[PDB]
Amino acid sequence: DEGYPAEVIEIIGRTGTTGDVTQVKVRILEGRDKGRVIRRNVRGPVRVGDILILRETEREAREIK
Amino acid sequence: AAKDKWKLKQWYVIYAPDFFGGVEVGLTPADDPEKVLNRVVEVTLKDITGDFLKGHVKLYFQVYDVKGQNAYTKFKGMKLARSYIRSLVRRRTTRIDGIFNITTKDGYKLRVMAMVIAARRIQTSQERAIRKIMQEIIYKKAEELNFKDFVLEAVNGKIAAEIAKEAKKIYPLKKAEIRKIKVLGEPE
Amino acid sequence: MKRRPRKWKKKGRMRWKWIKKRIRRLKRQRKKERGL
Amino acid sequence: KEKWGIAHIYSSYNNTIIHITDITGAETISRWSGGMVVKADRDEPSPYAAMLAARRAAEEALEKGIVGVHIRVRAPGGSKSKTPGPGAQAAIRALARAGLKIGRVEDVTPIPHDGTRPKGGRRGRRV
RNA sequence: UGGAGGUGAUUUAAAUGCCAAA
RNA sequence: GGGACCGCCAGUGGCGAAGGCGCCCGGCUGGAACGGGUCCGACGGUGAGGGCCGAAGGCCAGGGGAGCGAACCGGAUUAGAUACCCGGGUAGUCCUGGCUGUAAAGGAUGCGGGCUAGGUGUCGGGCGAGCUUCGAGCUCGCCCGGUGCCGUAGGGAAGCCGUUAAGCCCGCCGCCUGGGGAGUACGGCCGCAAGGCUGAAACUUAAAGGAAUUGGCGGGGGAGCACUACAAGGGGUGGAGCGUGCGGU
Ligand SMILES: [Mg+2]
Ligand SMILES: [Mg+2]
Ligand SMILES: [Mg+2]
Ligand SMILES: [Mg+2]
Ligand SMILES: [Mg+2]
Ligand SMILES: [Mg+2]
Ligand SMILES: [Mg+2]
Ligand SMILES: [Mg+2]
Ligand SMILES: [Mg+2]
Ligand SMILES: [Mg+2]
Ligand SMILES: [Mg+2]
Ligand SMILES: [Mg+2]
Repeated sequence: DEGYPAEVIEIIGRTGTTGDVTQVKVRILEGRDKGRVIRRNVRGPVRVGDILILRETEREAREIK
Repeated sequence: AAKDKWKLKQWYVIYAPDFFGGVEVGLTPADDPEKVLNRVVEVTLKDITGDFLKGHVKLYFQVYDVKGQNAYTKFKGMKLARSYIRSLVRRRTTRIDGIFNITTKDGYKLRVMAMVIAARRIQTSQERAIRKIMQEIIYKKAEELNFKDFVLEAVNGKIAAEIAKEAKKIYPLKKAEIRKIKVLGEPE
Repeated sequence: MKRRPRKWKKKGRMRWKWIKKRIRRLKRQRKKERGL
Repeated sequence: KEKWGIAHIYSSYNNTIIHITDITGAETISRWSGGMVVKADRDEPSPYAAMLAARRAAEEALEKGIVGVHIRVRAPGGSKSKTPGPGAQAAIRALARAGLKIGRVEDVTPIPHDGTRPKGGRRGRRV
């Protein structure tokens, strides 16, 4: 109901129709799957060390080249 | 009303056939015990006897009689896993298949499929020779042994070892297996 | 009919197959009127 | 002891069906398809719909005493496509996440040894 | 380095060329 | 219960005059290669007229009909959509006995013989040497016959071909003579029919045709770039009255 915080640890690359989306690797900080590393798609400027609030932690973005 | 109907079901225990040890293999639900007849359950040979090598051999047991809360089964057929045999067939090798209809000593009708993999591409006459050797060995074994002994030897790999030893004289072999068994009829 | 592989080239003409079909249609009509 | 069942997964390019039965396969425990969890026909084969259907089926199976399942996944096969759709893997992962144990996994797509003739004519779909 | 084959696929719709150059 | 079809192994691999031929066991049968101090003794090449074989489709009688699917019936797309896409569906596709004799039936290359550098794969037979789990096994070299690639002299407009010639030479048959009219008209033969083989003239026209070069273009591929491009944003114009320029009247 409040989401789970995750920390960005690596930047993969830009994607999307107009280069508006970045793909990152994050580590869950809290919850059932705390500690796991998964990849996600982010909209907006982002750098290593930022914290995202994921509403659920079972969807993983498809890998890009 | 749906959950009402589910409460009318009872659980029955399934046992392996007698000559495989007769151990428990699973549980199945049903409300009327007559509905459990002729159900088929598949188990791997690793579950019967513990060994991680024979994890790709699958056996089918069919229920024939129910007494109390127990179900007893018969042997029906045996197969190798698809992913296993799909990894044996390679380019620059030869695959020899042979399918035979046999009758055991005590009047059981069986159909048996055996497979052999050669180290390289070989000529067709050598394939015919190997297939003939397979046929001779299988016919002799069927004439000699009984149903249960034949099945046990087929699944343990004795027949395949004998076939490989006899067929080395035509061409060196990479593998030799009894690929599949299906029962067709039983004595009256 | 006789073969003219030059006719099959598509530059500046329609497809030979359908010209052949049209000619064969035309020859049926002449033959029917001849028998009367 | 241990009540184990079987999860039959049918995956195509248009839908996904998840069907949990008992060990012998003659009794149905639960059954859910992609069209029962989403509203848009375009979303039926999506991985997300597969996750939702798998979770519903797993809950229904768990409340009835099933502990683990062996998995059989198939594409349409036959004279149709031989490749499973995008919803198979998501469905497999979702069953484990819901609390079931996982046994052995295999695919049972029917394969012809030169069977019948497919649709489309000798030129196929021309789009 | 350079070539020859085979199996798969290949996300809506989108026709035309006037005045002129004379 | 039923009808059609034989996956992977499978290989510029094999066999056949060509069309064509792929599950396993048994019977009958055609051709070729290799080995040969065997037999006959020029018995050979090509071949006008003539004969036989010949994918798919079609037709005439009798069966069968799973899947697919001309015609046709519906749903969509569209300006229209007699189509492409979707749901159905008759003939046909399959078996037995005949007829038809057509394909980009293409190696777009008629067949027999002698000769003219090499290099390197692979299939069948034979010979020699070395290994060996003694296997109808493995590796290397040479000879003959098939089947691919690179290439010398030579050839060619070039693309390219090059002992599997499109090279130099000895034979025989078939065919062609600028583009259209036209594979049409008339006549004849064959066929149940659909159709097959043979085949002009009047007139019209300055090119039609081939191989390669430089550009431009593609609802072809790859790399790069731009606030007179987009994405994320800030402010507007298009509605009213007026200032000024333009078309028209
Ligand atoms: Mg010509
Ligand atoms: Mg639906
Ligand atoms: Mg249709
Ligand atoms: Mg279109
Ligand atoms: Mg002759
Ligand atoms: Mg052909
Ligand atoms: Mg050669
Ligand atoms: Mg050359
Ligand atoms: Mg005439
Ligand atoms: Mg602009
Ligand atoms: Mg913008
Ligand atoms: Mg304004």
